[PDB]
Amino acid sequence: KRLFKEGSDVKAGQQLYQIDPATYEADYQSAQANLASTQEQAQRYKLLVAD
Amino acid sequence: KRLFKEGSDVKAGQQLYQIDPATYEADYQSAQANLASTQEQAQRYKLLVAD
Repeated sequence: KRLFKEGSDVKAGQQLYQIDPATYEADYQSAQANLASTQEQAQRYKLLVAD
Repeated sequence: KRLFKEGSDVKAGQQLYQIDPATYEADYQSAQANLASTQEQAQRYKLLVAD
């Protein structure tokens, strides 16, 4: 979408366009899934070397 | 060996006979090997449940 009227007044910080976030939003959620996983994995292993 | 003279005088605690000790000495060393093993195994696991 192009959410602004050609010739109008916009405020700095105002969304002017919207790029299809479909995949980006997808990769991001994907990434976080992975991190959530590995993070735990690590935190656990950090106590195993300890012993 | 039967280390005493038939008809002699013996003192309490005096060895009178000697049973062949080869395997006994062997089973004993064997046993100790095992213990040394399991013991460690346990002592370690005792700190793992702790965490």
